[PDB]
Amino acid sequence: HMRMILRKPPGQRTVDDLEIIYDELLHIKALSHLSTTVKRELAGVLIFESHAKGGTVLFNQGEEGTSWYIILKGSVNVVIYGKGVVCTLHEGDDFGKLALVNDAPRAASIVLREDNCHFLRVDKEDFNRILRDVEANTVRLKEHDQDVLVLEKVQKYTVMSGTPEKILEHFLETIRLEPSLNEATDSVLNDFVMMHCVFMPNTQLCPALVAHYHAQPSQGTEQERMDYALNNKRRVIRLVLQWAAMYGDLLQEDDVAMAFLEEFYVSVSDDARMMAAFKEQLPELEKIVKQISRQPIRGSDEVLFKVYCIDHTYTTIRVPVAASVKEVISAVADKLGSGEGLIIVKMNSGGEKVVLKSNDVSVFTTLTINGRLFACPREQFDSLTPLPEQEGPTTGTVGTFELMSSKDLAYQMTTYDWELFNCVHELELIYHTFGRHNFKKTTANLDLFLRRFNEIQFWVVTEVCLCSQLSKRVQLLKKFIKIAAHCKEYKNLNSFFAIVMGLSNVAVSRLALTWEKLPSKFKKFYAEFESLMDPSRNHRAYRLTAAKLEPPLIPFMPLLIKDMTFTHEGNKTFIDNLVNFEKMRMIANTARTVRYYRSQPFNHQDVRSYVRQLNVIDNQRTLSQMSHRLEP
Amino acid sequence: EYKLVVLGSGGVGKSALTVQFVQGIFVEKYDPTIEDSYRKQVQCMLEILDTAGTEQFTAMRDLYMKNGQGFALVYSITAQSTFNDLQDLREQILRVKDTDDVPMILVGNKCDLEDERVVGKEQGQNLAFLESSAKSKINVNEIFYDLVRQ
Ligand SMILES: Nc1ncnc2c1nc(SCc1ccccc1)n2[C@@H]1O[C@@H]2CO[P@](=O)(S)O[C@H]2[C@H]1O
Ligand SMILES: Nc1ncnc2c1nc(SCc1ccccc1)n2[C@@H]1O[C@@H]2CO[P@](=O)(S)O[C@H]2[C@H]1O
Repeated sequence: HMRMILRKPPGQRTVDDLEIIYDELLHIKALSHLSTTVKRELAGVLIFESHAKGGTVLFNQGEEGTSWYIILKGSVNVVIYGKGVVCTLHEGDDFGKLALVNDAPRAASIVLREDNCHFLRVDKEDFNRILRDVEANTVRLKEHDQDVLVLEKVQKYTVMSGTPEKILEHFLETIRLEPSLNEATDSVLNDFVMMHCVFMPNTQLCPALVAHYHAQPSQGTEQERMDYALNNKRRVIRLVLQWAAMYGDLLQEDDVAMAFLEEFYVSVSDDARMMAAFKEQLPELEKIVKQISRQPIRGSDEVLFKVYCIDHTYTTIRVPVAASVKEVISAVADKLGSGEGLIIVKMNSGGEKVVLKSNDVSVFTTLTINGRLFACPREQFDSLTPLPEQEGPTTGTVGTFELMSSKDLAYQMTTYDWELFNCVHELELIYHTFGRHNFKKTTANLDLFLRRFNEIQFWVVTEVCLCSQLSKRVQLLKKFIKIAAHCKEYKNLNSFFAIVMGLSNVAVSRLALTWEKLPSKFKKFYAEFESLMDPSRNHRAYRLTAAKLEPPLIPFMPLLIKDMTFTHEGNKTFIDNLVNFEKMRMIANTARTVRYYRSQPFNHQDVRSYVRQLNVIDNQRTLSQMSHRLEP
Repeated sequence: EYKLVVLGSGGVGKSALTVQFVQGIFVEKYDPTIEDSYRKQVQCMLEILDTAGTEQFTAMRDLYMKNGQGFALVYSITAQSTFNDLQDLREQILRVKDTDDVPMILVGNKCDLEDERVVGKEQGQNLAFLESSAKSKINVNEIFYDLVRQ
């Protein structure tokens, strides 16, 4: 009797039909966490389904989701192409929710395990008005009695955690090839495409992509199977194009990624020939393949680097930019023909020494502005002393840049800053945060740009301290405040903050007789600049200033690096051995922020030459001593 | 309103302590880009200014020192270097502030792992002193209680 009642259409059930159904819905496990209001609505919506023979398909992978199911009697298999029965649901369990809520294809097929199975069903329009914003149940996808993908309402269900394999699988299935959804699709894939190197490197991704590209459906009529296979191949190509774009010129640093792409293009063009498909995607794939076989520094680029000995003689080694400290030692011991146990130390102009680890990569650009690289046995470590080269200039350069326009200088600084900022690849921020050695990739471009901040800062301090005439020193402080203001006008907030921080340096802020007789207009100009650095409410002053501006702008770099650091250190990469994709999205968002700042372009040869070839003292001790004899 | 500053060499555990104090690792996700990221309430409001990640930019350190009112000088008991580096930071605080004395506390982080310990316990007492651990939640809050008292 109940069967017949539950088999009647929603708008054909009596008041006494509805009343009997509700009394039975109270026994059902899947519906326990629901309100009376909801259960009463479901009473006039739940459809009774029955199938007699095991092996009967309930729905197929790739199909659009039209129903949510609850198992009353029997069991079903969750089946995925190229993996088979991936898990099995029993009486009490529910399925098919994820596709309904995310308006996405079915990630799997549901097949009756045993004979005579009974189901309760709720169709999409009925599900959405009644259940959509009440069923908050975390969607766990399982394989081999193990959580393999976890999704939540952060409205769609977003990936919180999962295995590298299932995350890729998920982001493949949800690609929309429909041409008006071009940028929406690319935006969804962007998180994975950018972050994959952390949890799923190319040595794993590339084989997994090939495996997916050739995955055939294990069910359906010939046409059904051909249509699915073709769109699967279309989705794989789409992801490959996003992956290849993200890397760009960086692919040349990875042999496995280049081998994959070169083979993948052959595999696709062959499929395109005989299936008459991929009309638009094949030229895109060919464009990217042919391009393979200040300028951005590559990790494979060659460096002539001087490595210094204790007696201040040196070897010039010829190695790749991304060479490890171990590769450096080997190159030095080659020319010095040694087996005397060399270690590599980097040293300040101040004399501060650091022993580098054997597996540290691309250390050449991680040196301080006036830092040098040394090779010695461990018993020599403490006796190392700096080179004169490291101590910087002794006479200033005011007689040159004072003759130059404040506006001209600021502009030429921002031009140089932009060339440096555009050399920095989005992935270099990822490698820098998660640790260079884990990727064995270079961050040389980022290193040189971050260095520029310290350079500009110390340039200010140098010129002031080498300026003995109090009258001209006031003209210096005035000019630096002017250059900073102009820098802030071009939206170069990096060079702006660097100059302001140069002016607030212990050695400069000391000079009361210089600050006192500085025009009162500029005194307040600087105090406003110095209050933009206020670290209060998480650098609220700067953050609001930067947010109000429009795309073509250079951000305050140390704060970006700080954000990145705390995102990594305050969040765990793995949660229960599943990739914490919530953390990956955060890191990606911070990187997309850089993408936003460079989304628009930017709008005197002797001024170009000076700005680009700065000579700076980075020895704070020396800078204090000079300051102490200008004004005791 | 209070402004405390965490100082020390890299790999000393500065960031771990700061997050462990303001919020806590794992239990909640940590967003360092919103307003209340470094601000807690204890009966008063504290903002932790940490030089973690920004060690190469010593202008950042100076700005935090200038705006600071309390100072945590964190060293790691795993590495000898990190304790020595505290001599200079101790001096540098006085230079930026232009004062005789400033409310500060010494911290010997990573005290949980003692099969790698290369630093004695009484060395810090000669130079407020605590021997904390961020990942084991030892003394994490105690550190920042000290500074508000002083
Ligand atoms: N809806 C479905 N979706 C996907 N796979 C289905 C499937 N239904 C089946 S059962 C086949 C059958 C046998 C006898 C009579 C009618 C049908 N299968 C089979 O189960 C296998 C599980 O491992 P696979 O290597 S993915 O190949 C699958 C199909 O041959
Ligand atoms: N690894 C997986 N991949 C794809 N689908 C999986 C899946 N695992 C499941 S069931 C997980 C489960 C929950 C409770 C108890 C036992 C197992 N499913 C269920 O099968 C449905 C296939 O179609 P969807 O609308 S994407 O919703 C899926 C889940 O309900």
